[PDB]
Amino acid sequence: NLCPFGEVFNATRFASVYAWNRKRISNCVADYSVLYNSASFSTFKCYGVSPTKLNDLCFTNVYADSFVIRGDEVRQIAPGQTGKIADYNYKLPDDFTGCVIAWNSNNLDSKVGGNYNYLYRLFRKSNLKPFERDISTEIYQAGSTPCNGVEGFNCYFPLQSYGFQPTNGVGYQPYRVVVLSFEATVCG
Amino acid sequence: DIQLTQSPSFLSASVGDRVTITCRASQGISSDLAWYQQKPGKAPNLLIYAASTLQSGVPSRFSGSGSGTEFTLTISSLQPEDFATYYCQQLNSDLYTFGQGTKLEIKRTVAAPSVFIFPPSDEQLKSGTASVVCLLNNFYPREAKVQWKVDNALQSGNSQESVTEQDSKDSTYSLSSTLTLSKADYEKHKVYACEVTHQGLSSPVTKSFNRGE
Amino acid sequence: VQLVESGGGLIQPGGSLRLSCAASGIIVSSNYMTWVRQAPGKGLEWVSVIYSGGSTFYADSVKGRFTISRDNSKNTLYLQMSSLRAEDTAVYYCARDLGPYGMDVWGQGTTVTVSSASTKGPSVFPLAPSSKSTSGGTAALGCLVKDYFPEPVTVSWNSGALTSGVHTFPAVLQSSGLYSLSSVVTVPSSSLGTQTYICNVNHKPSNTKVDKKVEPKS
Repeated sequence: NLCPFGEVFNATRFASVYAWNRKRISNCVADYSVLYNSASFSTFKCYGVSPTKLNDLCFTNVYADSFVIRGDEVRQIAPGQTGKIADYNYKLPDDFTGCVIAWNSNNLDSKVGGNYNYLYRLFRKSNLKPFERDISTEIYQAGSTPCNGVEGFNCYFPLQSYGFQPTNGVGYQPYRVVVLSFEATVCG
Repeated sequence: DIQLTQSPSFLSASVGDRVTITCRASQGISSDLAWYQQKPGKAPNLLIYAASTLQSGVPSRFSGSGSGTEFTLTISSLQPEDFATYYCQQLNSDLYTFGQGTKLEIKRTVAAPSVFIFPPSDEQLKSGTASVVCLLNNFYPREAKVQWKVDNALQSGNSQESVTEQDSKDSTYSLSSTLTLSKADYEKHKVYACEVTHQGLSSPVTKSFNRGE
Repeated sequence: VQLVESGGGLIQPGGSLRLSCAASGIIVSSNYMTWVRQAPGKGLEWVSVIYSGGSTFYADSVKGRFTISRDNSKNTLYLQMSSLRAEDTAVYYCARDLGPYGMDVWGQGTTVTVSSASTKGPSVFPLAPSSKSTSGGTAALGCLVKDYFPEPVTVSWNSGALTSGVHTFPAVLQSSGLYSLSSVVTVPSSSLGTQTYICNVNHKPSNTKVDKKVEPKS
């Protein structure tokens, strides 16, 4: 059978970056050339192997991670990067061996007056391990006083809301990202 | 990076008036804009975040509004302590882009300056340099140009100006321009003019002196 | 809840300095901490940040020269300044960044002056009243406080007896890295023949006090 990229890339709604959705892909044949010969991606870079030469290759399992971030933040989706997304939302390992795919989704994810469904983790005590997924909504203690589940000065809700409006600058507009990690049941 | 241009760099008004400061973005930051107020000799203070949200503690006469590219700060009833400099700032920016800043001043009626000039003292001539000082006393507004003329040759280098803060009593400005030459240069000319143009002055007022008197 | 800043003064062009930001009520270990600088009249410039995870980002005018550090024990924030140049002469602030909520807590600033230096006393010259500075029975006279360093200079007239109509102008930095300022006073021209006008100049960095009398030159 063919691998279910259709339900990942053409999905109706994507997840918030802090709760990035992961799909495991196994026991199928995957044509990667139909993805790279679409030309409808603003970013599609591979770390580890060329796309045209990974269609000639097999892997035990293939993971597909998807989320929505800012255009200015699609840099941080790469090995060895720093920033609010790479540090507190979605980290790739230094020895990453997959492909990062992103495209502009302003027409779908931004509405007049602001779209606020998509969130990101702004406050965190320490950096994420690679492929860690944090969903805790514990109030963040930014001072010397216990916060105690109630917000206020130095007591902040860790997840902040994106403000996607269609008038935003390109880099500030929503972008959908798909991260294909390779680690034998998937071939081409 | 986006470019924030803040509209009235200089703004003058009276106590009890309503003022509006504008901050325009180059490309559209939705509502991620913050306003600050810096009083002379103090650090900035956050007044408004998220375009319109009042920071806890800020009086109610302040209010922000905007979304996209054009934003404005409004002070409802200007008070004596509100005369300061105000900065708008992009939020969630990778480079923390601030604006140029808007200075708030006390309004006044036009007052032409009192022009005076000063030839260099003999003490300074013994040392080898020759400073020539021109004085603009108690004027309004701060806009005022001072052209030095040496033998009716307009001079552009060798000059430096310095204005005072607005007066607590008369609310007037005063600047001082210092033309500094060497003795070897000063002793090779005679007329040293100081031509001043200001709103109040109908004609440009010039205050000169010959070196041989 | 405050941020107290210290550790800044005269540094040669090329040397290094370390600023410190001692926090209170705020843990620099768990916030975004910010450093901004401000040169006279040239506004607010961001320098760098340290995340609550260690990530340090810099302004391309400080990259390679400024380094942010953090001491969890002493709850202090530091800024290491190296390969300093004259363009860094400004007031340096530490604030706390709350992302979309602003920069709410600010410090007081530490002044950092970078110059070829040579602390030097001024040369007070008189600005003599003449017909070129008389009009309407009011005359202009003053002192020129030239070629001094570092700031400040304090100028009074008749040891505080004369304050009305006095304007002490802000200093200006010359090409030679030395400062010059002037202080003037407007007096009735009748008083030129009776009152004794003496400007009182103090420069505590060089322990220079100069009393210079200003009389109209014949």
